[PDB]
Amino acid sequence: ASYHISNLLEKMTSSDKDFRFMATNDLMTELQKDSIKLDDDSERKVVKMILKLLEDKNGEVQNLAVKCLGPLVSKVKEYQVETIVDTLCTNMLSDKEQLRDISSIGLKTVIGELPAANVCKKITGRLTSAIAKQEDVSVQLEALDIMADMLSRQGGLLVNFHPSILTCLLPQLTSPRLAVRKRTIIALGHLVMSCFVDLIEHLLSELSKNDSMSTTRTYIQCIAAISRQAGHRIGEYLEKIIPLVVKFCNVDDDELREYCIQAFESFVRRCPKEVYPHVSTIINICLKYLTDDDMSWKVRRAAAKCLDAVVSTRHEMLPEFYKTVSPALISRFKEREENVKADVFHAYLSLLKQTRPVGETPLTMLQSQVPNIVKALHKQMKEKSVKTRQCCFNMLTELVNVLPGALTQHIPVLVPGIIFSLNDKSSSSNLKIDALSCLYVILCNHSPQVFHPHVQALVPPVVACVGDPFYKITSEALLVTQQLVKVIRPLDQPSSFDATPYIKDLFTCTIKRLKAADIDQEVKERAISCMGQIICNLGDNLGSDLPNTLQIFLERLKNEITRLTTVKALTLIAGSPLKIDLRPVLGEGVPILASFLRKNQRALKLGTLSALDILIKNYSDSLTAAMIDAVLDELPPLISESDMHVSQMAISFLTTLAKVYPSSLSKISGSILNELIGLVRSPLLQGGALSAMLDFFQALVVTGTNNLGYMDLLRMLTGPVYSTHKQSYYSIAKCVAALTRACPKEGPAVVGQFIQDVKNSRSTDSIRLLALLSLGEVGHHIDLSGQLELKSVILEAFSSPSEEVKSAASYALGSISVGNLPEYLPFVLQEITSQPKRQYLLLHSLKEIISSASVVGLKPYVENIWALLLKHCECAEEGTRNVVAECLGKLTLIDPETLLPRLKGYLISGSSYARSSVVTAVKFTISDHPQPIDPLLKNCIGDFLKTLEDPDLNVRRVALVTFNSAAHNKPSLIRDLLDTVLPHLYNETKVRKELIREVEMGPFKHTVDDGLDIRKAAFECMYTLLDSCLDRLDIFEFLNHVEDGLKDHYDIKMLTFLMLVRLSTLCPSAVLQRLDRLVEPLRATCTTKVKANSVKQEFEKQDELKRSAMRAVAALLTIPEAEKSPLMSEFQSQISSNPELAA
Amino acid sequence: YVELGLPTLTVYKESFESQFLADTERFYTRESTEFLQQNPVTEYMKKAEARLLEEQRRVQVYLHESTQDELAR
Repeated sequence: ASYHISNLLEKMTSSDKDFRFMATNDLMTELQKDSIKLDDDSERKVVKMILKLLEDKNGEVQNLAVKCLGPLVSKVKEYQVETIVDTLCTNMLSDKEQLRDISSIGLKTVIGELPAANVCKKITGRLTSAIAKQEDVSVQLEALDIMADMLSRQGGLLVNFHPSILTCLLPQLTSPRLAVRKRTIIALGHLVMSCFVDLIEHLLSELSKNDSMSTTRTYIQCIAAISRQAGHRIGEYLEKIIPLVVKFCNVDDDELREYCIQAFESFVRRCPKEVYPHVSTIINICLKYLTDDDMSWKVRRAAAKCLDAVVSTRHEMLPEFYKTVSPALISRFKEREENVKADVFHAYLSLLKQTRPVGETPLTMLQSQVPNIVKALHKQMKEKSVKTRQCCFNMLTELVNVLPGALTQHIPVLVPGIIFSLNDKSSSSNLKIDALSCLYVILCNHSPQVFHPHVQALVPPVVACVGDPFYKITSEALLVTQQLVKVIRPLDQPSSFDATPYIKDLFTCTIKRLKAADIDQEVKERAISCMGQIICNLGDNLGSDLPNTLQIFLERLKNEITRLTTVKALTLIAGSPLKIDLRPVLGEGVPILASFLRKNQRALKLGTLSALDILIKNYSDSLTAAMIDAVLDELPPLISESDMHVSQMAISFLTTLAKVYPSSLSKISGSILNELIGLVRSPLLQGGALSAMLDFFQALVVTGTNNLGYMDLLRMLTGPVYSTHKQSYYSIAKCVAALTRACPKEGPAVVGQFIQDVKNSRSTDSIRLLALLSLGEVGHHIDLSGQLELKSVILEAFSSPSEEVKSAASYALGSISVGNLPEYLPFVLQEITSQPKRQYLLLHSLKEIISSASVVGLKPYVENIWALLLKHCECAEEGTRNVVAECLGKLTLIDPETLLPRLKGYLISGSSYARSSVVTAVKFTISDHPQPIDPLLKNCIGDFLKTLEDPDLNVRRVALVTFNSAAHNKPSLIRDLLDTVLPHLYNETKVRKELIREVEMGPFKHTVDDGLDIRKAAFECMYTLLDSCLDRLDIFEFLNHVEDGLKDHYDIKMLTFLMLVRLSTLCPSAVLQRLDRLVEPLRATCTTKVKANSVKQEFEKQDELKRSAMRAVAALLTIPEAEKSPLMSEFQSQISSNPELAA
Repeated sequence: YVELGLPTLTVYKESFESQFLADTERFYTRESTEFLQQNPVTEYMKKAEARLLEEQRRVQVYLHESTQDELAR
């Protein structure tokens, strides 16, 4: 209320500090939290009181008033803001230093609080005269700092005041004080980002004209600063800056530092330039410039650092780097003080990083240059500085990582250095850690043979490193010990090394770490992994300690911390060439491992399932029933369609158990079988898991158990069908086929299925479809040639009212032919020509046979199939032509060397239908995964694309479709042929006025276009080219055609809008150069109106096109520097609705 | 399908949209399950991005705008 404000104002003059501090704090906290109904007179008194308190004699009150000044200006009338700014400005010029500091801090706080326009203009108007060359250095410093802060906070405004700011800032560059020069350089750098576009021209001209006079390093520093803070804008002046700087490279004065820095900044920021060799030579000659007393060392630092930008930014210059003196000088120059050596080593690390892959390859050159690096590192490994040794170890690690096996002959000289580094007392923890890491990396990426003679010299250091109070070094030593154990006794190769004398020590250093006794968790995990590896590799050499140490595995299984590590170690131990006796532990371990399946841990579930599988597979003579039902009690929960991997692992475990322990197969008749049956019909069931289930079924059928026979399984499988997804039918058919394959003596089953299929009465479509699928799957493997009544009923099933039965019969007709080609293939081949009313399904069956039959068995009939397909190439029906072309394409896959020339030779004089079929057939040959036909297709696609790109219309369409398919699937084939193909596509992307046939009826019109399809295919090809073939193309020749297609048919308009949206993100500069001609069609789209008396759907069809155009222009507006507004501010009532709908 | 059913999209949703969404869900679930088993997650990320871009292209080329919000969800 007013009374509270009045009493606070009255007490603010109590002459007592405690009263003056409490009232000000209350006022500040009230203003900070939604001050209520503050009358203008109250603002006046508050402002006056705060301004007077700013001059108080106690620092605390002044500081509190300064802090309160911030939240004050949040809610006050603008006039009080103006008068506060004016008062601060005039107090800034006061002689008193305390007043100057207080005013500067208050103005900085006000500027920081403000997000408004006139305040900044007045402040800038005052500071422009303040910064002028006067006799008060402190005032100049404060004004420069304030203007720099204001420019940094906001720069969008003050567009018209920028020339005055530049004019006042420019003379300050020659001030005798260097602090003034640095501050005005920072201010100019801040100002450059705000600006307008013209001011940079005057600034650059002023810098250029000042440089070609009595010069100072301040100008070079300013140039470097404004180039660092603004790179793209100053790019066009690269030609007018470098020669003048190079002219100053020969001055005896040590001013080369600034030149090296601005070169480094330019190379970091501005990539486009073509003066690399000259600057590289300058840097190389300046790197060896040496002649504490003499200041000649930061020049070397800058020269070495400048090469880092060249190495890292550029990737296509790697052969030029390797062949030149770029790495040679660095390898030679490795004897210098710590800082220069460190930065040179960092540059070489960057060079090695660039060498990593995405005649003389860079890897080959690096291998050839390895010996010099090895010699340099060996010479540098005797230094007493830990930093040099750390850098050498990092170099070794990077060199091993980039290419394995490089250090093959250099082991006998590199090992002494690592041993000396590890054994040195003055070495720090970091040096030991990185040396151990380098040793582990070298051991893991090299053959064990080279390390054998040094095995005697490598074990004591690692053993000593194990006994270290620092846990990180102990873990690194354990990791190195694992690789040492792997190397000394390999199991995948024969070795004659004797690792016996090193056994006990490797145990002694490990078993003590196995007994944790409140030790680090990572140490526990590493010790457990090393102990398990020791058991797996060197178990035979162990004596009586194995049974004692085997219980520690159970103890580490009991707790949750090391469950996964112990499970993995046990799995590794079980799956070893050396049969370790795990029987005493297995009895207790199996229930514990089984109990882990209840908790919801996917990784633990998979690990324990794998462990149980491997344990029951290796050890099957020591199993009891109790552990079996204990394990199987949790299986039904694990079998569900939600998790396919867990179900597959459970099926594999069940199959292994049935294989090794068929006795306990009577306990799966309950919930497990029901879950398996439910999973059989799951639509998501696919992949090897399905195969696994099949295997399981076979195994069960091999075993034989009550209520688990073949007939019972068939009844359970076919119950619901005989009493819904197609994949369920396919899975049931595959299961029935596998079960039939399990028992060869199952003849009556086929005849029963035949009776069910042929009996029309009391037979549903589902039963017939299932019978057809089962017969087809069964006949895929075993011969049915000795059984009659097959072909008749299959051909009868073709004439069915349901398309599912037709498809099933067509698929199953050729399925038996896979087993017996000579009897069935001629039959269908002759039936194709004999009966024309069913040749479609016969051709589909022939395609199925070609896809499924073995190549070696299909080779003799290749000529007959090719002759039949070529004779059927010219047909009146389109679907028959597509099927024939697809069959030809699939047949092309086998024996391509003989037949590809034959399709090659048909291009010379083939008819339009023949040429179209030839182009279509090669389309199906391209696959995403690599194929043996890839080089042949690469070599012969040239005429399929280039030579036949415009014979006729339909041929053009099929060629464009084939090109689109090739680009989508395997861009590598068309990667090198883009230059000779793109002009043809651009020709195809033009509208032709001879194929438009207008049909008019009264006042109505119906335009019919024939070459819409060709244009649409060309546009689809253009869109597909962006995915992988966008780098090597002229962007303008794409953008002009995009603009041309912007005014194309309605269907192509959406594709063009999508292309514009995609190009908004990719290469914004090219769109910027064409932002004026890419919007006029987009503006016409949002303005066009349709003629009245049209249907309602014709009213709404523009209502998505205009929305799409609105979205496209909104996406185009997202370019950072797309400030140009081509009459965009035209928002009447109707158009303005679209913005919010699009957003 | 948009024109029939007299914008009213009753026929379009009843006949085509629901079935298309169901098959899309099943196909994508199967593809993710089969891809995560062999190849690592780094390639799966790029495959998911490419599939999302392709679905956006399809829905903006030959599908109704009403399906844009649901399918992307």
